[PDB]
Amino acid sequence: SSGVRLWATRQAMLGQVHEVPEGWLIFVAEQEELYVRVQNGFRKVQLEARTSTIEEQAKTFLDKFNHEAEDLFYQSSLASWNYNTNITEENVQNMNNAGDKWSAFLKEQSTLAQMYPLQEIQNLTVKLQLQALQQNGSSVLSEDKSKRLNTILNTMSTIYSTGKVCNPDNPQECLLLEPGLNEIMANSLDYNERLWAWESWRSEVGKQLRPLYEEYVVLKNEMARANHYEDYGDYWRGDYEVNGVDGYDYSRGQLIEDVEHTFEEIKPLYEHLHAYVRAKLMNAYPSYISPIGCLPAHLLGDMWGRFWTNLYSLTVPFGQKPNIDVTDAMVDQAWDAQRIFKEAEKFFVSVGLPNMTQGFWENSMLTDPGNVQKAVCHPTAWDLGKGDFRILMCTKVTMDDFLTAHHEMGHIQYDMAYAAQPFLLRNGANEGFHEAVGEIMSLSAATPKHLKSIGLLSPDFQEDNETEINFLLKQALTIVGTLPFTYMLEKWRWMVFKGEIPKDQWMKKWWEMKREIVGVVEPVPHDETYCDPASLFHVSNDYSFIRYYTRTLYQFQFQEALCQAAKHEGPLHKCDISNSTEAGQKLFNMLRLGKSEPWTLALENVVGAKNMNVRPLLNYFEPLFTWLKDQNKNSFVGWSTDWSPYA
Amino acid sequence: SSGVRLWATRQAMLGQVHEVPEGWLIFVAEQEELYVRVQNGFRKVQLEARTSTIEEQAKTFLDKFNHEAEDLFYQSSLASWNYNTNITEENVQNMNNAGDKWSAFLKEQSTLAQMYPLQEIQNLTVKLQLQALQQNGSSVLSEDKSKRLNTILNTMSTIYSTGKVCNPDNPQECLLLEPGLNEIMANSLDYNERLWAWESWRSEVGKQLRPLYEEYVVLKNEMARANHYEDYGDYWRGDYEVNGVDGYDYSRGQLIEDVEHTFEEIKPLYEHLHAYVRAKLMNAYPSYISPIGCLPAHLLGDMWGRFWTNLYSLTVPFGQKPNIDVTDAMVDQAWDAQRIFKEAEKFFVSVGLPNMTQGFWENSMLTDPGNVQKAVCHPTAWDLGKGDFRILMCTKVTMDDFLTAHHEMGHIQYDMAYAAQPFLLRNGANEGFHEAVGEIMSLSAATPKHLKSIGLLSPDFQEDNETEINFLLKQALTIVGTLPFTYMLEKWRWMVFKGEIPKDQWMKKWWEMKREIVGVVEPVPHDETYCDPASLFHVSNDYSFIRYYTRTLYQFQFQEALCQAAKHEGPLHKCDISNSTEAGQKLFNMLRLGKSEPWTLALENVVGAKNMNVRPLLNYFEPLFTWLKDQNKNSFVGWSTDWSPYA
Amino acid sequence: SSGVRLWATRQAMLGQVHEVPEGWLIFVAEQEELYVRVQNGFRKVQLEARTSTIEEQAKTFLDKFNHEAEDLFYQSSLASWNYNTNITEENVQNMNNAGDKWSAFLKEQSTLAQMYPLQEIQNLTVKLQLQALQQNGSSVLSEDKSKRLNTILNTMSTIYSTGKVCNPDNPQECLLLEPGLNEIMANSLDYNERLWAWESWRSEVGKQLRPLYEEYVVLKNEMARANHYEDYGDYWRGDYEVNGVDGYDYSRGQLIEDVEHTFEEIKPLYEHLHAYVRAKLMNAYPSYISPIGCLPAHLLGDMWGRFWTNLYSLTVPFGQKPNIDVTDAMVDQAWDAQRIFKEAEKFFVSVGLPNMTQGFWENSMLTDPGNVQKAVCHPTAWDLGKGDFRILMCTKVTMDDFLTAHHEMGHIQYDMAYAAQPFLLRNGANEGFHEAVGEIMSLSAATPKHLKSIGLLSPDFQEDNETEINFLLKQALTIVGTLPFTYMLEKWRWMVFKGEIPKDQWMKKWWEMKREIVGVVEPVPHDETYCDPASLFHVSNDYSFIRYYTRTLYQFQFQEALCQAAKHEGPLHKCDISNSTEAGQKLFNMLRLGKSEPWTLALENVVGAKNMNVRPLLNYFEPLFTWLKDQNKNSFVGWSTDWSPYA
Repeated sequence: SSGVRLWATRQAMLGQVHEVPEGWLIFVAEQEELYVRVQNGFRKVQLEARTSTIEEQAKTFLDKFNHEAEDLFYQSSLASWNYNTNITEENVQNMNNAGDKWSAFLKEQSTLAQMYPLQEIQNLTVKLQLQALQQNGSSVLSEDKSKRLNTILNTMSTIYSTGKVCNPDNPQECLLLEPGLNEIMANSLDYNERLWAWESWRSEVGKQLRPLYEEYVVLKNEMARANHYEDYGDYWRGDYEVNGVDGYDYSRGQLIEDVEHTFEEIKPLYEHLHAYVRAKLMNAYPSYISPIGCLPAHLLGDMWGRFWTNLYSLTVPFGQKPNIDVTDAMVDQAWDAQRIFKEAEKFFVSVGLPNMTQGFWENSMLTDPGNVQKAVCHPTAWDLGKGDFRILMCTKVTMDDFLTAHHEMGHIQYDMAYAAQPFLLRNGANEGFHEAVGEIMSLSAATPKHLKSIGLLSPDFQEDNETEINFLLKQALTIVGTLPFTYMLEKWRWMVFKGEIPKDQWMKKWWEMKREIVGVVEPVPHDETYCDPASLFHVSNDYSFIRYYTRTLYQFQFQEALCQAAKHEGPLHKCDISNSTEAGQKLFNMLRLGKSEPWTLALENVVGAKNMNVRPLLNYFEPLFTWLKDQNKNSFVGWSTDWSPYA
Repeated sequence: SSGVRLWATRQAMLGQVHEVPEGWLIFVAEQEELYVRVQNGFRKVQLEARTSTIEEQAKTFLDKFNHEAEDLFYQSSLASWNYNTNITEENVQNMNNAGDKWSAFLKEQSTLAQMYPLQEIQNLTVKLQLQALQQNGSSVLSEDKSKRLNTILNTMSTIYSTGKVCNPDNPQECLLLEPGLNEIMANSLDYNERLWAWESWRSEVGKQLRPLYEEYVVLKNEMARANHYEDYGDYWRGDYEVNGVDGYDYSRGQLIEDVEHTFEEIKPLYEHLHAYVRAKLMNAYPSYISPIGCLPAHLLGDMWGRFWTNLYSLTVPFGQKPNIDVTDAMVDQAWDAQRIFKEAEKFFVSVGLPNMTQGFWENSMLTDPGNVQKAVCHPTAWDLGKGDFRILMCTKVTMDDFLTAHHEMGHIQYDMAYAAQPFLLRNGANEGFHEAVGEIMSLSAATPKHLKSIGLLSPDFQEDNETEINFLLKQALTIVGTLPFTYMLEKWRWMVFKGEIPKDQWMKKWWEMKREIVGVVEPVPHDETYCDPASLFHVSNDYSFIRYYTRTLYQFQFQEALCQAAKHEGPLHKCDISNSTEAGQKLFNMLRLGKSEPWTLALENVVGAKNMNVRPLLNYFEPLFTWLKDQNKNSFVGWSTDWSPYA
Repeated sequence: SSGVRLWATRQAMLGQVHEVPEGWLIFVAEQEELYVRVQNGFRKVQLEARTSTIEEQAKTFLDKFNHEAEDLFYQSSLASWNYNTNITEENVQNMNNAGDKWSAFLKEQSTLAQMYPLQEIQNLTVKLQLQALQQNGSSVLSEDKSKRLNTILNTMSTIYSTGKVCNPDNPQECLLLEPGLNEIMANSLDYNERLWAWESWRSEVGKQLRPLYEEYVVLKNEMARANHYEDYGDYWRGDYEVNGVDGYDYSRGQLIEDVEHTFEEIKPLYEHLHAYVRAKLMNAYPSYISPIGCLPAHLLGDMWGRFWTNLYSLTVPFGQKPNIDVTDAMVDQAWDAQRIFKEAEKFFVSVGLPNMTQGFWENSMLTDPGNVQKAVCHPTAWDLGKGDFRILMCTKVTMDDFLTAHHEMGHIQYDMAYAAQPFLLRNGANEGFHEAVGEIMSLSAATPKHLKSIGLLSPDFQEDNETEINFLLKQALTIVGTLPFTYMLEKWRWMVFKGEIPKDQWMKKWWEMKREIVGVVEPVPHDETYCDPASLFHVSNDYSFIRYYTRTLYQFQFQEALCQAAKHEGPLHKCDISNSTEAGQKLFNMLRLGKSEPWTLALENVVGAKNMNVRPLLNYFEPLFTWLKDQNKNSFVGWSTDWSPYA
């Protein structure tokens, strides 16, 4: 013993001096002060002034790769932005060529990185970067298995994107999922029209995708075994996995544990929320919604019941008190996309974050990019590299565009935060961190205190409890509404990749937890021909939906840390972090690392805990929970799986 | 590789450097010097210039307690001292009121100290001080149990004090134990007179204290059992218990066997001593002590048979030969108690111990201040605190009081010696150290060498073996004689606390142990109605009687070590530590430590033996041991338990 | 937090410097230097000039021994040198008298060493010294057992030296082993005379040697068993044993494994070598040796078959191609013995090794000093100690003596290299390391480039490939041919010491391995009455013979390492080390270690491998192996044990 016992600050040393054993060096990492642990305290130690292995070759190989990678990635990034801004055939070709150049280049380095054995490589950053490169992808399988898996992904993504259903009343009248079916599942309130749209989408897509999905899963599973995973779920569980880090290693199975462990705390709030929606639905559809039965899968505000936000019309806590809107004030104050972005930039400056790049304005587009060029209006950030930061969207004078602008800007702030890190580390620690950071900025941007501070919300405006309940429930519909849907679906892919559910029970098991975990009942029964669990975008397009679940746990914890940092006074849903420079600095310390460090370390450095939890959400919706329990003390609370609209 | 080991002191590492492997850095916590262990020596590495937790709160909690504890204890000691030296109603009020507030102060800080656990404390001193504070004692039980236990002790204290037995000849003529009954069996040699007083007290006290003793023992055990002890004997055995110290841990059960083992090897010396007393008692009581039977209880020169000092008149080795006493020379030089205490002060400066403050002398009652105010003449020490010291003794100009002055001042020097220790640690290592220090110096003072040096004894005094045996036997009767009685009484009390001796067999086993361990048999058959063991002041008032046996073992070890350090030659009873400055410095090494260190470490450093032993006892009385065998060859050696004066 | 990392040796530091993080202070005990670790390298920190127990007693006792031992050994060496240079009765006594006094000094020092145990020494060098002196060896037995070993050892030595066999035709014509019997089997090619010489020697001398060798074997086993060995074979294996060194321990049992493992790898080379010699023996003895059976024992060029170079007259690959001979140039250039050593001195200077000092020329004779005083013409290297190194040889103007002087020069330079060690540690690592140094110097002196550089080889000479084959086969007969003989003899001597085979099969086992391991069958069967295993000098003189097998393994490894530094291109046997200073410095570092450091580390330092390996042996004779396989593909390869000339 009597070795190196080093920590960050002297305050840690004062609290841990009794912990440090006799003879152990007390080195303060931040203060660069060295002390020796002696009898009842520490003594000052004299310090002087600050001054071919394969691992050395790997460092040369890795850095050399970066310079090539930076250039080629920029070409692919630019080709994408040009194609995204203007969808033309020429824009496609360069995107293909740059992507083909980029993809081919990466595998050569991937194979070359695999030539380096990581066991003899001890640098934490270097070893992580190499394995981040040594990943061979689908090439770990055979080419034909890679060919099948990729082509199916091309087809499955195409089928979901091109999934179009036709009503039996008119064969020629066919409506896509968007905007045809989704508007019907959200805006239309007809029992049959929503039932048909829900049924037809899962019929013409699920039946076609089910054979493709069956082969897709095993292809994804066998590569996971080829990549040393129990299933492709564990392959996606390796994304949050932390290995080799003392005090921060995160096992893949722990991801399943934490998601289920945190989900059980959401059930009581959700159950009363589920009962209240059932209580409100039975006020609108008493026949279609039983007081004890589950909520029909076609009356949930969207195709799959993913979000209950569109049910706010039928489940409004207080019709006389609408949600706080300052979009008209923006119209009154003549605010527009550049103004909103400038206000967002000012808000980011308000929390101490640096002002965003001016080159963004020259390069990125905010409003609708006309019609000659073809572009997507969805909020999309663009960290093209080499200091090139952009956001591609059509921003109008609306809160949603205002909030998503904050959501997208936070990504860019995160993008430049880890831009100092190498290209391999130039990304978020996990898939949900950047999105979670984007959300909390929008949430703070949506705070009425911020709106009142900036003048969007008038000073004489009052935030009554009914409005807060209206706000919280709308938050619950958006956030807590999708949590059970996210929890089961990701867990569904977990067991499907693990093969727990046999082919002849994928649909039956889906409806088993639909009515039980989520309390959602299919209006008409579906069999294994249907592939409704894969009918969503992420499952069809092979995206781990856990990102939404993880970020929601992260964002509330981060916001809770923000509220603690900003010293919020009031309801947690009213927590505004405006004019809180220190919180941005603390957030910057997390964001500056990006993915250079384990996400558990970053999570603890912000919220104080190395594990995600839903404790802020319970605090966030605590007044709402009491109101929901008060509203549900009369109506039945829970859900009966046996009941169904078809029986 | 290599390791670094730190030393508190440079000299400890210098003597522990050869076994250190080469390459280990040599660092000392005091000199802060850098050395590297190299081949056959060490190279001095050049060094540059010098550049919450419960335990820290625990350290601060103790220090604040020490300030108020030192103040209130000083007032309590002062108030009690006034009552002793001046026995008046108001002085009694001061002694009671100050003690009550001190008692109230002790429990309040003890309760507050309970919120400072001992396990997380790294400092043994900090943990030990709180452990003394956190000792709930009788309060671990319910409040009624403590009150009734004190009620028994109050009744035990009053009854023992007021125990008066009336002579059958005159019912009005009644005598208390002190000084009436004690003088009967110490001065009067009439067997019947001693027998009546011995039986009357044990009958009167026994019939009223036996039922109280049964309950008092149970109450003492129950709190000990709740205080994690097997019995109240183990509760008292925790005084010598050592825990948490490497190389010096002492267990409570180790105390039992050490006292037993030490006494067993004393028996061959004691059996000859018992035989000679038995042989000499026949010369005065031919029909009352058998040549093989055990000694009569009241024929031992004292009340309980504890001290055989008065038997020296009847069992003198050579009555014609004089005894070591310069009491006449004390008054031939026109001295007094003040000069006697001055000689006691001269004794400490002769052995090298520093002189004490004059404040002690001006506050100490060395002689009774007349008769208008009553001064308690019971020898005691007063470590009042804040450097205040007093001696409660009506010392006169006599050799007997000359040793008493040395004995009491020995406690005072010891009490001030560990003043550097905290108030909780301002005490002796155990209950047999301060008495040991004062006894050995008095014995050294009583030697002819000390008396001749200061002119108390003429140099023409004949230091022949005739006076050597007479002095040894008188010391043996006082010191060696009380060891068998002290050992059994604590052993008997231990089994009563442990419940081993049946309640209907306490009296028989007490005398059976007296018959066997001590070779002393009661003159009248006492049943369990009697409470002869509790007739002692210590047993009734709940005083651990093992302190005297340990003190006797410690003092001889202390004395022999001083004589060995002073290069004493010849019989050990003539050893004088006067004019030996090294002996006091050697003695003072433990005296400053006090009770912070284990007593085993204290005993080993002073003497050389970690545990107790009887080797100094054999060295002190070796001429007597051979002399006893010469006188005891004509009579039985040992004792016979069956014989009794009543049968 | 960097801290300090310490290495005892540079090799440990360099081998571990890669894993040292930047900024770590690095200290090397051997170099007494400070280093600061940086990226992909280390930076040295400059320094100024260097600044009771049994361990202390042992160092003093050993240090005083070395100086005294050097003198007495030098006196014994001085007298022995005079005895060998001058064969006179006076010189015989001086060698014995100085030797006896020196031997008595070792015995006295050994007695004083036995009280200094090795385990209590914290200095590795000090512990090793007493180990080599505390070895009682033959003295662990009784005086009579030691006495009876000495007489038989000399008796079997004298009988071997005075092996007298007389021709049956002429009783008075008796030829001794040297030069009579040896020349018969070396120069004379008559099968019958060699058959008689081999048979008569092993018959008359074998009968006399057998009781002496068997008794000597048992006694050598008895002492070794009492010396903590399984047998006397293990006693000799203890010289090569290394224990207690991390990464360098060598066990005695592994020596048996390594010898057997290496010999199996040499079998493919030897089977073709045996086949070709068998093919060539048929060209001269078609009626005695078959193409399938083994070889006659006397048809190996010697009675024991140790040296097969005498067969080169009948087994030459090409009788017309000249070998590497420069004796003509030596005579033409008027060279003598002094020029040979001077040319050896020039070669050693060119390679960087130090030149021979003044004491060599002034004290060491180089030619036989006429008939006035007889000089032992056997070439011996005389390390008399205390700066006295001498070479004894009857060197003539010949190429053979030119190599032999280099052989003695290698030993002399080997001896002086480890002079920095104490006298006890001033010895070779084992019994095969030192002999390897001499042979390679002769091999280096035999290289064509060295002769050409010094003018011995005419530059106009053409080095044909066939000449290389003849050179390699001639070298193979001397060295590669002797490997099977050394393996079986040591394996047989392992059995006789360990007693794995009863005495009635010792000779049967000796020829069994001759038929199988060596592929050589005795022309006349021999029973246990003979002592053919002891017919060699070392077996008949209590000398291990495995030292030469280790010598062969070490010398080629040494030869490979020297060419590795020289970076020679082409055949290994054509490599030269002239004008290669870096090779000599590394070689001298190998020679300066002596026995103070493990030979496994020394073998690692020179080459890189800590275990035995036969790659240099195959590399040196790589053209020879292909030539033998090409020539022996038309003939039977291997041997048949059953076949015999007498059967």
